Amino acid sequence: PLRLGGNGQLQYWPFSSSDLYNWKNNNPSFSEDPGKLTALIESVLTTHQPTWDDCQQLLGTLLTGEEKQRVLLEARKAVRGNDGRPTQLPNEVDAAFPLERPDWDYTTTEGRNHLVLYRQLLLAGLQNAGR
Amino acid sequence: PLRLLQYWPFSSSDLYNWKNNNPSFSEDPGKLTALIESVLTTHQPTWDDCQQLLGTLLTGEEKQRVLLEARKAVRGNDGRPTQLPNEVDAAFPLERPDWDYTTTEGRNHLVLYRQLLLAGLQNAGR
Amino acid sequence: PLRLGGNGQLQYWPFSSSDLYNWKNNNPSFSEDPGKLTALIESVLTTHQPTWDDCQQLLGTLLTGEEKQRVLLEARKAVRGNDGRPTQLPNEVDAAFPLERPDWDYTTTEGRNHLVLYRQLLLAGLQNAGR
Amino acid sequence: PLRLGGNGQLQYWPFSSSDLYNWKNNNPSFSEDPGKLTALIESVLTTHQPTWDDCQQLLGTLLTGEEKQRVLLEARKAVRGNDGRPTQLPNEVDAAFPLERPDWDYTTTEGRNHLVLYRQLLLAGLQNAGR
Amino acid sequence: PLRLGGNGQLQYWPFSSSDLYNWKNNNPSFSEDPGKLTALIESVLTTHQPTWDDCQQLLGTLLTGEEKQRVLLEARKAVRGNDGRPTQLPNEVDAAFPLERPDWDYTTTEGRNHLVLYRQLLLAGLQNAGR
Amino acid sequence: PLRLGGNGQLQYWPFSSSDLYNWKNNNPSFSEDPGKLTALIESVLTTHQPTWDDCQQLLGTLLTGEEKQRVLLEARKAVRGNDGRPTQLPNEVDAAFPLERPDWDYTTTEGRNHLVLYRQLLLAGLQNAGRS
Repeated sequence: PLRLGGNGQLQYWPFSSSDLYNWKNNNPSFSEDPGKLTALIESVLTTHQPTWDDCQQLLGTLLTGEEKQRVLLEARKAVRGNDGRPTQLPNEVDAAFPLERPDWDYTTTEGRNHLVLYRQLLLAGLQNAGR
Repeated sequence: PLRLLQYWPFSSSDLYNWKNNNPSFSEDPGKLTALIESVLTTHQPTWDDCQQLLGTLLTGEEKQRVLLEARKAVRGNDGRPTQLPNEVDAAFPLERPDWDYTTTEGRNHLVLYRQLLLAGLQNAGR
Repeated sequence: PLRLGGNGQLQYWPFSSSDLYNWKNNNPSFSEDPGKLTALIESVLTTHQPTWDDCQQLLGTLLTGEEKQRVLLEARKAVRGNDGRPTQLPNEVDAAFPLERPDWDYTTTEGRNHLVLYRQLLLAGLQNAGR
Repeated sequence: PLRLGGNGQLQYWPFSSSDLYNWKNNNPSFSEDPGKLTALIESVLTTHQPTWDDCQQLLGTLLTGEEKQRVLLEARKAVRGNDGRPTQLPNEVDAAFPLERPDWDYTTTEGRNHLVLYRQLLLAGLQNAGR
Repeated sequence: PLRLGGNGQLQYWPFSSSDLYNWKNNNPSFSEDPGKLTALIESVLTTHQPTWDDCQQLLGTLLTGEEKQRVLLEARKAVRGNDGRPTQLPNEVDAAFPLERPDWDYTTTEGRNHLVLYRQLLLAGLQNAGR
Repeated sequence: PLRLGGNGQLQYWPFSSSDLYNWKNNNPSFSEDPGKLTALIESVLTTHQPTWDDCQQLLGTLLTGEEKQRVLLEARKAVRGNDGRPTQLPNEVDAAFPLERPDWDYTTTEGRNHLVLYRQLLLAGLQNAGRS
């Protein structure tokens, strides 16, 4: 998670495991009730302001391996180009929703915006994967 | 949660203890209502915090009623009731507002949001 | 709860839900044996230095609404006039022990003193409803 | 508890109920075997640097009322005067081991000395009541 | 664990035993499903930025003795020279993946770089011991 | 435990009982498998930078008094004098490995070094108590 510390600089702290496992146990799977976990992951995408890595923990914990692969397939299928329009160009798809840890520096506008896009794209991945 | 002015998300232990230690809102709306009401003051929740409070302690049916009721308690600046759609949406949005908790305008928007949500919890346990 | 920080300014933090239910689960109900939960609350009224709102949660969690109602009544019964006598003067009973949230400012002399009196009064109320 | 804050001033924070209840639940009762809770209390008295209130909380949670009174009586019996001898002068007994909340001030030397003394006596108390 | 502190220097805090035991209990062992613990350790290695000692705790808790020595062997079989190629030169292997506490200072490029490298080699180890 | 706060100076916080009871319940006793608990204690010794008191709590919680006795003798049995050699001169043994709470200020240099030393002897003690 990211938040402001008592100096107005963003500050990282990892998820506590308690929260992640609570979230798991107190909800049905993704397949039995996909909009339950989606509602939750979605709220958390804002409240906890998670990084790329934070998202991998969220996803890895709350989803089965192939629940997760669908989610990413779909997040990636939803990428848009500069032009506002869909793109499936491999390099733009990877730049918006990379599968391997990117180098987004969360203290710059570029990294923060990349993160904003990432979560939006993840969310759309969960929504599409569900329906 | 907010406190003096700093943000921190709810602990999930706290949201599930609250669920586990009370009955459903339908069995006993005055229970969860007194809890939420209090948490509205003590944890100074943001719109998203409110979403997790409601989403965790209410079934979808109940949340939707509560929300419907909060929205039909909305009032203009003269104190009189209103359902002009942009008046409602400004006071109790269903989608994420851009309220800034460091200012007057956002702080006020949040105090109003909590009041209405409570209005909505009261009127939906009847 | 209230306390001075790592650099000293009297600050606020909510009760942790764990503390409120641990207190509930390790003692008998108020009725069963009132001395336990009175002895407990007494302590917490000092170590945690609760706000008015903190006290509501405290009583809401540990007491049945019936019991709470008794206690609020006795806390009111115990309010004294400048003359040191019982006073049921409706406004007198409410300056000292408001049933509805007062805007006592904890960062100032009158608030902190209202707080003090509230807790004494509350403790008075707990014992009395035990007697 | 008390500890050395960043500003170099001692800083108060309440016990966590999970600490106290864990202490109770992982040890036999004082009457059933007094070394165990004595050794625990003795340690906690230094690591957590408890105020007078905190000790009330400790002793309250971990001992029955009738074990507490035995321990508090023994602690008083262990009071000593400026001449190194027992003293049962009540003003002397009550200055070293009060039964009613004192206003020792942990930010000052003499408050700090009183707290050191109180803690030593409380131990003496627990030790002799066990023997 | 380490993270960027309010002062702009890194800052250390040890693992909560809850995170480690929760990580143990909500997964298959390394042998049952080596890829599931690997994905977890890999993530934690980024999110928690563990020191050398941290990893010793991570590994000790999450793996048997057998599994740990296999991972430690492979981690050491993946060390590279200053030319980018494999090396079995003891001084180079030890320097990159020591079996005993180094003194890497994370307040310097030299120490941070050794932490990055050590983590990378540990991951390579898990992945290779796992296959 | 001791660590630097994000303000940057060496601050104290007590062990939480959860870690202590979790360390106890997820390992065997010292007598059944002294390696596991020694490995844990050794680790915690560096990660938690325990004060002298922290150590007593640590040892007391995880070891029987009998075990703790053994460990403390062996630790004392391993003190070294200022030349770098085994000393059993009682003033030197009590300076390095005090059986009674010593007057060590973790915000001072000599305080910190006394701890570093104390912890190393403590480990020698667990190890050596271990073997037997």
